[PDB]
Amino acid sequence: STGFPLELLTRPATERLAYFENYTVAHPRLKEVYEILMRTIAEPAGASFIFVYGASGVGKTTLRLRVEQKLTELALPKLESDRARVPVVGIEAIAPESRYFNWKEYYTRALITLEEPLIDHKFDYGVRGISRDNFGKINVESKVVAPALRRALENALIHRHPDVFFVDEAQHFGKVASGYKLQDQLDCLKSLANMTGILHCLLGTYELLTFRNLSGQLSRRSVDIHFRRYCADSPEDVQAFKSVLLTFQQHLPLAETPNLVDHWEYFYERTLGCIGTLKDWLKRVLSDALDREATTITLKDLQKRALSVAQCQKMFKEIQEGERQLSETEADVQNLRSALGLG
Amino acid sequence: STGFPLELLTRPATERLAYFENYTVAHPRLKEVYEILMRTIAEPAGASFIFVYGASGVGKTTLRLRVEQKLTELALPKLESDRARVPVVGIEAIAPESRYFNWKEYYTRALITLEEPLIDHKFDYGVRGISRDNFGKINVESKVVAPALRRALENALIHRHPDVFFVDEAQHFGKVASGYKLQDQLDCLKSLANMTGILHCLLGTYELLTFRNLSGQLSRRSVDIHFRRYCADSPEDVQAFKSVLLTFQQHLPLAETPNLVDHWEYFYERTLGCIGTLKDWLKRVLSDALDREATTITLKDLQKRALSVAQCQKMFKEIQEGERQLSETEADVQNLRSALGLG
Ligand SMILES: Nc1ncnc2c1ncn2[C@@H]1O[C@H](COP(=O)(O)OP(=O)(O)OP(=O)(O)O)[C@@H](O)[C@H]1O
Ligand SMILES: Nc1ncnc2c1ncn2[C@@H]1O[C@H](COP(=O)(O)OP(=O)(O)OP(=O)(O)O)[C@@H](O)[C@H]1O
Ligand SMILES: [Mg+2]
Ligand SMILES: [Mg+2]
Repeated sequence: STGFPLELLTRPATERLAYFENYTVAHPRLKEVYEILMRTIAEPAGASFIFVYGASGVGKTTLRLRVEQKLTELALPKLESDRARVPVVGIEAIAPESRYFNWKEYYTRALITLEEPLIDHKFDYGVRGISRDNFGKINVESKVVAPALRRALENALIHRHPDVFFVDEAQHFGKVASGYKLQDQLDCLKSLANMTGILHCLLGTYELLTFRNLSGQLSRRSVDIHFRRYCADSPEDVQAFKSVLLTFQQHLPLAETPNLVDHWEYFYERTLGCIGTLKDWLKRVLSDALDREATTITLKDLQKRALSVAQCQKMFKEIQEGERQLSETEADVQNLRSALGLG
Repeated sequence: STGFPLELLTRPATERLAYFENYTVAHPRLKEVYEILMRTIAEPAGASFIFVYGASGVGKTTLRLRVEQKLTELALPKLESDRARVPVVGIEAIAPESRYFNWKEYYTRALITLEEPLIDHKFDYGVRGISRDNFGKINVESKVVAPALRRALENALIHRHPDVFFVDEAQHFGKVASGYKLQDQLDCLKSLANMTGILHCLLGTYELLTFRNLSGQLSRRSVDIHFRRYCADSPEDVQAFKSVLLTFQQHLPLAETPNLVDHWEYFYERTLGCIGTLKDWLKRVLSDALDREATTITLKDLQKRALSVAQCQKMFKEIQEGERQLSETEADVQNLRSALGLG
């Protein structure tokens, strides 16, 4: 069967909700961005940054988790032979309590997450304020100044040498006091990625576009991957949206499978084409239905957990400007050729 | 009987006052918002923020207490089998002495409130400045830096795994000096919630409409719940108000029950729908009557301890403003249709 297994009906509601949460759908934009990101990670070729953009609601975190699991399963063989290796280190940024991004906390979080191997691996890292303990945890005292933590992290990254270093919600790097300090933050990240030779991938929303192009050097060592949303004007995106709606409808653990493609305009209105938002909506509706133990779904249940107009309006305002900034037309090529003299 | 038991008459005035105080009537808005919040926190589905909007008069605090007691009741059978878990934890935001909201005090109070289980559960928290003591209390040294407290609170939240984190009086987070500080405060809350995977429900007054819509990320990961007051235009609202008032009249531990529905216009004038205002007004009047051992109260008794006009109009100015912004009309729905192209 192409839908949910029928035997889930006898089993209670909790496992049905668990199955729907653990269920993941494949849609053309996700697979295209996934293959592009995997190709870029497989070899950076002098690149130190990947700026993956996309709306609030797209699949960026799920894409990151899928990439990490794929790379781990790819590397496990070589891990069976060569020890002291971590394939992927994936980290999320932290919004600071103060107005300036805390580099010390970023460095100590990197040390914490990066170094969780079997205790057999010992490296007595530089600076005397960082050491192991009786439980395998990494001990970082406040006495350790930030540059010392940077040096220790550089040593650890150089030895372990992960294939890619994920920085989720990278837009938190913009919390700075000086306007010009944005380029300084990006330069600090670039310098960290230079002497370590570790590919840094920056996962962020459209707020990350403030870092998109600063200085020629950062432009050279970065690639722009756009996790575009399924638009409404292009018919093919509409067909993809209807296909993913049907795929979701097939895997709804209900006694009766609801008809869902019919009300696709409402779904596009309240999700803007982002698959994550639609999955959230359907998860909420399914949870409500399973709580009521009703056979099937209705538009009513849909409206109860629907995103309100005001919050959905703000998202599209953010998305409209972000896509406008990231829009590359054939005309833009013409001025580039005209300026260079290739016209 | 549907009212107070008659045995309370023999008991002194203190016992009758206690019985009326611990009594909590139920009204359609209360039960509706309670069910909506229960279904929202039964599963968050990728949502990190709940914005319970309501005037200082409804019943936000008692709704929070009801939710905590309900979930505490629900989690007892699993607690008897599994230790090291807290069903629900919640605190109240602190208005800071200085200009800026103090994150250190917020973090330390959250850690204090969350970590009050039986003394068997030892998790040897991170940061050397956090530990237990001879009396079982959690001691927080002033030398502990704020990010260290944040990491310790994160580890405690992950290990204990609460169902929902309540932040009452959440409008206190707006004590900022920069326009963008207003936003990265909520960004810090969102980072704390994401990194722990814990839903954060924010109960606050209409001042929280400031935190309503900031950027697509916080617009998506938040669901707005409006604790609307019983207005005067809706006949159903008037009927519900009169039913609640009649239940209050029947539940007064008085020797002779007075007729309360007569001065419904006066009661709505001095309460404008807030059930809590009516409740504590009636508590005031009943206590004043019981002080003089009178068999009944009078209009002048209500007038003796009512709410003055100067304040009463002040909530109206705030309330009509918040209800104005929180008004979602069909015109806004069609505006999304035109902008997105689904018209
Ligand atoms: N293709 C997909 N199939 C199934 N579920 C998906 C898919 N894409 C996203 N989700 C759902 O989205 C949620 C994860 O968040 P998601 O990756 O969509 O966030 P994002 O909007 O890309 O990132 P951010 O948090 O930075 O805004 C989960 O509930 C997950 O089930
Ligand atoms: N439905 C209710 N039945 C009985 N008493 C109620 C009810 N709702 C509120 N109260 C009373 O209101 C008081 C608690 O304050 P309440 O939660 O109503 O205030 P609020 O203005 O909504 O919020 P806040 O605490 O932020 O000021 C208590 O005296 C409680 O008895
Ligand atoms: Mg995400
Ligand atoms: Mg209250």
